[PDB]
Amino acid sequence: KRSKENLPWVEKYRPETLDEVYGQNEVITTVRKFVDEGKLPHLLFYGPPGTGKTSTIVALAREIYGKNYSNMVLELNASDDRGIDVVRNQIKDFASTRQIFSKGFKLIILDEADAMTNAAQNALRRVIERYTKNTRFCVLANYAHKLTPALLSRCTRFRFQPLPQEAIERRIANVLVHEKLKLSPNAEKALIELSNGDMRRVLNVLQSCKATLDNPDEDEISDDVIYECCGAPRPSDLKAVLKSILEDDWGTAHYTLNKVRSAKGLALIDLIEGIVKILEDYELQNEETRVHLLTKLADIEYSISKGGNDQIQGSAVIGAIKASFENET
Amino acid sequence: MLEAKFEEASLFKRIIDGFKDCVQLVNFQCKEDGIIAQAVDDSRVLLVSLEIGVEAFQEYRCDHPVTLGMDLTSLSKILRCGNNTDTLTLIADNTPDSIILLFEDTKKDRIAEYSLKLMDIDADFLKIEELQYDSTLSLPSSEFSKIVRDLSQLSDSINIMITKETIKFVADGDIGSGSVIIKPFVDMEHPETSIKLEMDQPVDLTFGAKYLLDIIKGSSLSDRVGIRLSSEAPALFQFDLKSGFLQFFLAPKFNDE
Amino acid sequence: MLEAKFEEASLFKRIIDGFKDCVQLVNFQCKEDGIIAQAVDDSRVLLVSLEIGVEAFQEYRCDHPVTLGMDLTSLSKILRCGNNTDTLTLIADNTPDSIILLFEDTKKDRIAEYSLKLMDIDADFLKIEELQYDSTLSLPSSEFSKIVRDLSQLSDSINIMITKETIKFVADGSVIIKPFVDMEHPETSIKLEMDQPVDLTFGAKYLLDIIKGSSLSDRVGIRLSSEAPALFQFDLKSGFLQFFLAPKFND
Amino acid sequence: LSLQLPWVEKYRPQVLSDIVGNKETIDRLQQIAKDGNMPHMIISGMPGIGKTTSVHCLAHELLGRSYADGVLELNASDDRGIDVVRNQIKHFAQKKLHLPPGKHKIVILDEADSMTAGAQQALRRTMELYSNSTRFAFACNQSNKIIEPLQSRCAILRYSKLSDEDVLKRLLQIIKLEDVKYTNDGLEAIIFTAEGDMRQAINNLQSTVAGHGLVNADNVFKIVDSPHPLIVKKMLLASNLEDSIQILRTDLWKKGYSSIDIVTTSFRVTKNLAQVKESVRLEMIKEIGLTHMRILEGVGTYLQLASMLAKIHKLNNK
Amino acid sequence: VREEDKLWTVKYAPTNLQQVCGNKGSVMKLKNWLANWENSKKNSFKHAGKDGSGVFRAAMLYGPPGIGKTTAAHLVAQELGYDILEQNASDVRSKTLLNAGVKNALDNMSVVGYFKHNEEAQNLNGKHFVIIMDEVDGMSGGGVGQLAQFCRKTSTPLILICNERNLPKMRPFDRVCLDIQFRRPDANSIKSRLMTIAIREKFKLDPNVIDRLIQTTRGDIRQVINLLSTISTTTKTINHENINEISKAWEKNIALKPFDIAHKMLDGQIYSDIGSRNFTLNDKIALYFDDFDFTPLMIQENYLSTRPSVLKPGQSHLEAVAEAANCISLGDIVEKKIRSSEQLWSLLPLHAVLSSVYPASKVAGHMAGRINFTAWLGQNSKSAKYYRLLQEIHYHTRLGTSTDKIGLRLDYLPTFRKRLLDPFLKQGADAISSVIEVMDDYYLTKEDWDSIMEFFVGPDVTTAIIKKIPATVKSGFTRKYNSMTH
Amino acid sequence: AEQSLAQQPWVEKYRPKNLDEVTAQDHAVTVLKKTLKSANLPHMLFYGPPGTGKTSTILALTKELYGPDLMKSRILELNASDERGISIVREKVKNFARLTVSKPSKHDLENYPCPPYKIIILDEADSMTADAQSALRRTMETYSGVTRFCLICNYVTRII
Ligand SMILES: Nc1ncnc2c1ncn2[C@@H]1O[C@H](COP(=O)(O)OP(=O)(O)OP(O)(O)=S)[C@@H](O)[C@H]1O
Ligand SMILES: Nc1ncnc2c1ncn2[C@@H]1O[C@H](COP(=O)(O)OP(=O)(O)OP(O)(O)=S)[C@@H](O)[C@H]1O
Ligand SMILES: Nc1ncnc2c1ncn2[C@@H]1O[C@H](COP(=O)(O)OP(=O)(O)OP(O)(O)=S)[C@@H](O)[C@H]1O
Ligand SMILES: Nc1ncnc2c1ncn2[C@@H]1O[C@H](COP(=O)(O)OP(=O)(O)OP(O)(O)=S)[C@@H](O)[C@H]1O
Ligand SMILES: [Mg+2]
Ligand SMILES: [Mg+2]
Ligand SMILES: [Mg+2]
Ligand SMILES: [Mg+2]
Repeated sequence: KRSKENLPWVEKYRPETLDEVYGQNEVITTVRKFVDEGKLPHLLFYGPPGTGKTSTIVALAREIYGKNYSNMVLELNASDDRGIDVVRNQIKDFASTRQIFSKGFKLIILDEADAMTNAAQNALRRVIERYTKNTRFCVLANYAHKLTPALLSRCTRFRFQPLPQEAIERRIANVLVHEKLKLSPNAEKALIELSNGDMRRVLNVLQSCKATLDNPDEDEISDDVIYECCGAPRPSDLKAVLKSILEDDWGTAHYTLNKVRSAKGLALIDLIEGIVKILEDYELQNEETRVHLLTKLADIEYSISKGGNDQIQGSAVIGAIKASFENET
Repeated sequence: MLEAKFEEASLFKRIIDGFKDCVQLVNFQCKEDGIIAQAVDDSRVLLVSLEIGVEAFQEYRCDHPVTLGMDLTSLSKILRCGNNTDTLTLIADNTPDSIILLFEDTKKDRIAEYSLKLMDIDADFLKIEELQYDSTLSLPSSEFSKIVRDLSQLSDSINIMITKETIKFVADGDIGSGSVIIKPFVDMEHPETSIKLEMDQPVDLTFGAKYLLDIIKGSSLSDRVGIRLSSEAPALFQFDLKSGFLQFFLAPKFNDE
Repeated sequence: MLEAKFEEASLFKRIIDGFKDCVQLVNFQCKEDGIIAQAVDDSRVLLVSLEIGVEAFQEYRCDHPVTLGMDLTSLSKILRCGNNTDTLTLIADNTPDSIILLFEDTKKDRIAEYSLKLMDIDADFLKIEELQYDSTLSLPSSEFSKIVRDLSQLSDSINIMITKETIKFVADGSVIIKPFVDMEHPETSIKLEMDQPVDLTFGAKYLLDIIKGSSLSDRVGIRLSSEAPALFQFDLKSGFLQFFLAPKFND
Repeated sequence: LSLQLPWVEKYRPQVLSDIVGNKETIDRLQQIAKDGNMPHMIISGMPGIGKTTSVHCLAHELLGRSYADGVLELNASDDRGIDVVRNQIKHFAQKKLHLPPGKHKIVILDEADSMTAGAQQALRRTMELYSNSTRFAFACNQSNKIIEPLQSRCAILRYSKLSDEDVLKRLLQIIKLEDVKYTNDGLEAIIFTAEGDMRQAINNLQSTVAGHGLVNADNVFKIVDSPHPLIVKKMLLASNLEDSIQILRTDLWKKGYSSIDIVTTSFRVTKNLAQVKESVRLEMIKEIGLTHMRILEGVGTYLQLASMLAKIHKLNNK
Repeated sequence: VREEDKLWTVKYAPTNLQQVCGNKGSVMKLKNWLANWENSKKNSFKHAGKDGSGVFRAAMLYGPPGIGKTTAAHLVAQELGYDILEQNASDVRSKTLLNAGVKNALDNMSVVGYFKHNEEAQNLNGKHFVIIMDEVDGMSGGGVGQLAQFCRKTSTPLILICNERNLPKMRPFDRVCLDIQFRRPDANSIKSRLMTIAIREKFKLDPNVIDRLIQTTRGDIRQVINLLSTISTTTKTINHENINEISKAWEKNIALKPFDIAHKMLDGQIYSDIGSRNFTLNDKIALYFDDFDFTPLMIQENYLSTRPSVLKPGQSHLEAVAEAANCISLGDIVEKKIRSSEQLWSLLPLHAVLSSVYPASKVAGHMAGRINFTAWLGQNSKSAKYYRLLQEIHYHTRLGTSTDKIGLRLDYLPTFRKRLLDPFLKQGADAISSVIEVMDDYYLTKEDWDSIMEFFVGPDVTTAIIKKIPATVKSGFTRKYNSMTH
Repeated sequence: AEQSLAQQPWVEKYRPKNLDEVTAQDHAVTVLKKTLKSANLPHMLFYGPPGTGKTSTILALTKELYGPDLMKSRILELNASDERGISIVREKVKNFARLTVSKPSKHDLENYPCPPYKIIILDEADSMTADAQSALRRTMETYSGVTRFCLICNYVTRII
C-alpha cells in the first residue's frame, strides 16, 4: 500500500544528502567544510520560499549524527507552540542536558522563527549563547524583519539565492531520468521563466503536464501543454494583445482583448504581469510615461486583488496603457 | 489479530498512571513474548520503557508482531470511563487499525466497546539497557520519594554522588542547601527496607527536579526502586512489576565548571 | 563556633510553630547561659520574645556570643523535612554566614544536613527590663484560646476589665470570670493579683495569633497595666515565651 | 566527536583590559574595579558592542573566587515577574556574606528593557535600602524602556558604536592568534559589512576563513552578502527612475529578497535620511506606508515596488 | 560598619530639616501641619487652620523625582519624636493585605516606642504611629480606593508620597486629603551643598558649571550627586573645559505625558531648517512611541487650536488644517487596520507618521491657549451609554414597531415625543389617563420615559422643558403608574 | 433520497456528483481523473471567481476516490463554521493529519480505488489569519504520506 511512489513530486524528490542540493553551491560548500573541520556555529538561513533551506538543514542533521536524525535533534516548526513559557522550559532543558544515544553536540532547529513573539526571541537571546559548547541553533526564516536585531546578530547569516537556470535545468534532467518522460527545449525555457525561482512550482506543473499526456511514455511535453496546465498566457497572444492595444483603436482593441481572454479562459491578473514584463524592456524617451504606466497598473492590480469587476478592469488596463503611451508623441 | 484479556481492570489504569503526565504519545509493540513500549518525552530528555509479559494477562493471543501507536491523553480518557470491576480486553484486527478496548463485567452483561484511532508514529525502535553501568543500587520507594520531594523545595537541581559505601543526594539552591547521606545496610526481619549498593567507580552527576518529581510518581506500582548510574550514560530508574518492569531513562545535566 | 544539640526535634518544631505567623524575621541571641530571641511584628504592634536555657539542650557549646538573624518561613520549610525521631543539632562557624541544621538518626545511618543563609537585620535589641504591672493573672491556656475564639467571631475589638478581682472579656459578647483556687486540680487554678482596676482594649488577629502558642503551656500568665503593653507568658520545660501587645486608643 | 567553540565564544574576553570598546567608560570601570566602590549602573547601546561581557568581567574581577555565591544574574530566560523580584531578589539582598573590605555583592539584571514596570517599582526600594551590601547593574539595549526612578538612582553609562579602528584592532588580534592568511581589502570589506558589530564581524570572519581560507574581497563579498540598508539607501537617491528600478531589480529582487523586507528597510532608511528636507521625507514615508499597506494584504509582486519607486521619484522630482 | 562603602547618597543625606535644599515653604507648611495635627484632632478635624490645613487628616507628597520627598517625610517624623511606619512598593499592597496588616496599626499604639525612652518628659506623641505610604503610583498587585478610604477613618498622621498627581488612577485622592507640591529646586539651593561636598572630597568644582549640572538633570539632585561621584574617580577637575561632554553624555530621557508630548510636537521650532537637524525625525517618532495610546487623540484634539509658523507661501491656515485632518483620517484607517484581525503590529511607525507627525508638522507654530484634554474618550463613553438605552428601547418596542434600532431613533422618537410629552403640556394632569394607554401598548415603563426624552437634539431640548411642568403632575404620574397593573 | 433531491433548489438539485458532469474546467478535471489510476495526488489549491465549481468538483473527486462509505470517515472539512484559529489549526488539524488511515472494507476496496491517504479540505482559506496559514506549512509538509491538503479560494493573494 504505502510506498515511495505515492508521495507527490514536491516531496518524493526531497534531497536526502547535501549532494542532491543544487543551486546554493556557495552555501553547501561552506556548510560541508564547517562539518568537516568540526566547527559549526549558530546558523541563520534566509531565503525565498522553496529554495532548499529545510532540505539542506535536514540533510545536514542526517550527515552529522546518522540515518536517524530525528532522535537527538530537536525541531520546533510553526506547528508547535513556541511561546515564552516554551522557550523557558523545553528549549532550556534540551540545551542544558546531554544526549541519550551518543556523545556529541546537540542540534536545535527553529524552523520559521519569524512567527515567534518578540518576548520569545528576547528570552532565547540569552539561552542561545549561555550554552554554546554543547548545543547549536539553526534559525530558518523567510522575512528577515520579524527577527529582533539581537537574535539576528548572534547567528551567522546565510542567504539562499533563488535557483538559477542551470540548477533547475539539472533538476529537471534528473527528474526526467527517473521518470520516463520527454520535455521540449522551448517548453523547458517557458518552465524556467514561469518558475520564478520556485522549485516547487516546477515539479507541480511538471506532474500536471505529465498527467495531461494520456500516455506519459512516448509523447513529449510541448510548450502548449505547459501553458495550458497553469493557464498562463502564451507570449504570442500576449504580444499580439499588447500590439493591438498600442496601435489599433478602442473598439477593435477591446474586441481582441475579449477574444484572447475568452479563447483559453485567461485571467486579467496574469495578463497584467505579462504585459508589464514585456513592456519593461521598451526604451521610453521620457520619465513621465513610466510613472503613470506603473502607478495606474499597480492600482488596477490592487483592485483586481479584491475582485470588483472583470471587464471594467480590462478596459481600465487598456485606458491606462493608452494614456501612458501618449506623452511620447 | 491480537487479543489480550487482563485478569483485572485497575491493573492497566495503575500501569498508565505511572507516566500519565510525563509522556504524551506512546507506541505499544505486541509480540508472542508480551507488550513492550518506549516513548520519548516532549523535550527529549527522558524515555519511558515498559515491558509486560504474558504473566499479568489472563489470556494472550498474538500471531504476528503488531505495532500500535496512540496518545496517552485519549487512552487515559478511555480508561477513566471504565468501571474498575470489569474485565479488560485489548483487541486488534489483522492490519493495525483503531484498537478496541472492551470492558465486560463478571456478573451482569455490560459490554463497553470503545475504539481508539491509532497515530502514525515513526517506528524508531530503540535498543538501550545493554550498556554496563558503573554503579547499581536499590532502595525503598518511600524513602526515595521523601528525599526527592524534600530536596525539590530548595532548588531545581539534585546532585547524586555514589562514593565508597555512601550515597549522597545534594540540593543546592538560593535559600539554602541540603545533603542526605545514606549507607548500605541489610536487615533480616525486614528484607524490603534494605538498601543495596554495588559500585565499581565513584559517580557524581546532576539531574533536574521536575523530571525526578515526575519519575517518582511511579512509586505507586512497586516498593523497591532500582537506580543504575554511569558516567556518559542515562540514569536508569527501574520499578519492578509482578510481570514486567517500568524503567525511566533520565539524561544527566552537565556542569559548566 | 556554636554547637547545640537537642534530645528531640519536636520541641524546637513546636517552638517555631508557636509564632511563625506573627513575624517573618528573628534575631536569635546566643550567650553562654542560653538562647534568647525577640522579633517585632511587621506592623510594630506585637513583639514575641523567648528564652531557652541549657536544660533543654542535650549538649551546648558557645565560645563567644553570636547573633543569628534568620527568616522563619524558610526555617519552617527546612524544619518540615525533619522527623520527630531525629536528634537536631545547630552548628555555626565564626562569622556565621550560614547555619547548619543537622538531623541524626539513632537507630539508622541517615544523617541529613541543611544549610540556611542568614539575613542582615538591624539588631536594635531593646531591653525587657521589668516594669511593675498592675494586674497579674494566671489562667489555663486552652480556656483562654476558646474564649477568644468565641469573642473574635463577633467583632475585632476586645475589651479586658480587671475590676474587684473580677475578669471581664467583652466583645463589641461578654464572658465574666471569678478567681477560684482549688487544691484538687492546680492546672485550673485561675490566680489573680490586682492593684488597681485595669481597663484595656486589644485587636482580634493579635490575640488569634498569640493563642496559636497555647500548645507549649497548659497555663498562661497575663499581665496588664493601664499605660503599658499587655504581657502573655507561656512557660517551657527550660525557658519561657512571652508576647507584648500594644494597647488601643481610648474613645 | 568534539565540537570546537566558536570564535565569538572561544575568544570572549575574560579580562577587562581586553575590551576594545569606548575607552573612557572602560577606563572608568577599570578604576572602579581596582578600587571596589562600584555604584549602580545602567549600560545601554547598540546590539553587539560588549556590554554584557564588560559587566561580567567587572563582576569576575571584583569578586574573584566569590563569583559563585556573590553574583545573582537574572536573564530573560529566567523568570523576572513581580513574584521573583519580590522574593528571590530580596532574599539575596539580605544574604549575609563576608566579602573583602572594599567589595560588594552584585546583581546582574541583563536585558532590563524586557521587565515589567511593576518589577522595577518593587525593585526601587529593595535596591535603595541595602546599598551597603548590594550594587545592582542593569544592561539593556533601549534605555527609554526603563522607568524613571530606577534609571535615576543608578549612574548612567552610555555606550557608542565601535569605530572601525577598534574593530580592525580586534580583527588583527584574532588573525594573529589564529594564524590566518589575509589581505587588507578583505579586512576593510569585513569592517564595512559589519556595520559596527563585533559579534557579526567575528562570525563573518570565521565563516569566510573556514569557507575559503584566504580573506580577500572576493570571498567576503561572495559569502557575506554586503548589508541591506545601504543598497536601499542607494536606490532611493537615484537621479532617474530607470536607474533606481534597475537597482531594485538586480540588487534586491533578483538576489531573493522578500517585498515586505524591502519595504520595511526603505521605510527605516527614509526615517534617517538627513540629506533631503522634512516635507519630502514625510511624503516619501507616506507613500512607502501606502505601499506597505498594499503589501500586507497579500499582493506583494514586483509591480508594487516599481510603482512605489515611481511615486517617490514623482514626489522628489517636483 | 563602614564609611567609604556608602553610596555617596546616604552619607550625605540630610540629617536635619535645615539641610533640605529647596522648597522651604512646602516643608515648613508640612511641618506646621504635622505639629498641629494633634490640636486639629482635638477639634475632630472640623476647624480649618490659618492655611486651611487642619481639616485634612492625611498628607500627600507629589513632585518630580529626586527632590527629597521621602527624606523630608522621614525627617519631619523623626524631629517631632514620632515613630515611623513605612510601607513601599516592594511590600504587597492590596485591599485584603492592606486591611489585614496596616489596618490594625491605624488606631493602635507603638510597642517599640514604649521601650525607647520614657523616663524624661520629651513629648506626649512619642508612642504614636506615622504611616508613610511611599510610591503610591505602583499598584500593579485596592491600591488607590482602599488607601483613599483610609484617609477618612484614620486616627494617626498619614503621609502619602507619589511622583505624578494628575494620573487618572489616583484621582480619589483629590479632596479627601491635603496635598502639597514639591518643585524642582533652583541652582542656588544645592550650590552650597555641592561646594561643601567638593571641599570635603579634594576635587575641584567651578561655581559656574553647577548651573549647567542642574540644567542637564532637571530636578534630580541625587542624579547630580551620582554624576559627580562617578566622574570624580578619574577626573578631579570639572570646569568649563569638559562640561559639554558631561552634559551631552548624561542627559535624562524622561517619558513625556499627553500634555507635554502635544506641546512639544506642536511647537514650530523643531520643524524649522535649524531645528530639523537638532531634533531629527527619528526622535519625533520616538516621541510618539513613548505613548501610542493618547498621542493621536491629543493631536486630533488640539491640532487646529494653534497659530502656525511653517505656513508655505500662498497656503492659509484653513488649507493646512484640511491637510492635517486628511492625514488624521489616513492615520485612523491605519490604526483600524492595526487593531483589527491578523494583529498587524509591524505597521505602527506608519501610524506614528500619519496620525501624529504629519498633521503636527503641517500646523506647527505657537500654541495660543493651553493644552486641552482629549474629548473623544468621554464622547465614546456617552455614545455607548446612549446606544445601550436605545437598544433597550428598541427591544422593548420590537413587538409593535417592526423596525431596526437605527430607523427608530431617526424617525419614531420625534412622533413619540408629540404623543407622550405634549399632552402633559397642553392638557396638564388630566392627560395622565391618555399617555399611559400609549406606553402599555409598547411595554414601556417610567425608566423608558426617562430615557426617551434625553435623545432629542437641536431645537427640541427636553432636559429644560421637563423642569417647566409642575412638580405635582410629576409626583402624580409615578403614583398612577405604580398603582395600576399592566 | 430521490424525494430529498427533488425537494431542494436547482442549485443543489443538479450539483455534479462525478468528475464527468463538471463541464467547465477541462484542464483541472483531466489531472484529477488521471490521479485516480495513479496515487500521487499533490496538495491542491483551487482558486477562481465565485460560483465556478471548486467546492462541487472536490466533493465529486472525493466521492469517486473513496466512495459513499469511506468518505465520511476518511476526510476532514473546515469550511467556514468551525473555529479556524491558530490553536485549532495547531491541535485538531495536526491530530487528524498525523493519524492512521482507516481500514478500507472489502466492498470499498473492490469497487473504488482507495489510496493510502486521507483528505483535509480547508474551504475558503482566504478567511484564515496569517498565523494559522504559517502554522499549516510544516503540518502539511511532514505528514505528506498519510494526508493531502486541498485549499479553495477566490483570491490567491490572500493566501500567504
Ligand atoms: N536546492 C534544491 N535542490 C533540489 N530540490 C530542491 C531544492 N530546493 C527545493 N527543492 C525541492 O523543493 C522541496 C521543498 O523544499 P524545501 O527546502 O522544503 O523548501 P523550504 O526551503 O523549506 O522553503 P519554505 O519552508 O517553503 S519558506 C524539496 O523536497 C525538493 O523537491
Ligand atoms: N569591545 C570588545 N572587545 C572585544 N570583543 C568584544 C567587544 N565587544 C564585543 N565583543 C565580542 O562580542 C561577544 C560578547 O558580546 P556581548 O557582550 O554579548 O554583546 P552585548 O553588549 O551584550 O550586546 P547584546 O547583549 O548581544 S544586545 C564576544 O564574542 C566578544 O569577544
Ligand atoms: N534638597 C535636598 N538637599 C540635599 N539632598 C537632597 C535633597 N533632595 C534630595 N537629596 C538627596 O537625595 C537622596 C534622597 O532621595 P529622595 O529625593 O528622597 O527620593 P524621592 O524624593 O523619594 O524620589 P523618588 O522616591 O526616587 S520618585 C539623598 O541622597 C539626599 O541627600
Ligand atoms: N463547473 C460546473 N459544472 C456544473 N455545474 C456547476 C459548475 N460550477 C457550478 N455549477 C453549479 O452551480 C452550483 C454551485 O457550485 P459550487 O461549486 O458549489 O460554487 P463554488 O465554486 O463553491 O463558488 P464559491 O463557494 O462561492 S467559491 C453547483 O451545485 C452546480 O449546480
Ligand atoms: Mg522551511
Ligand atoms: Mg549581552
Ligand atoms: Mg521615595
Ligand atoms: Mg466554494
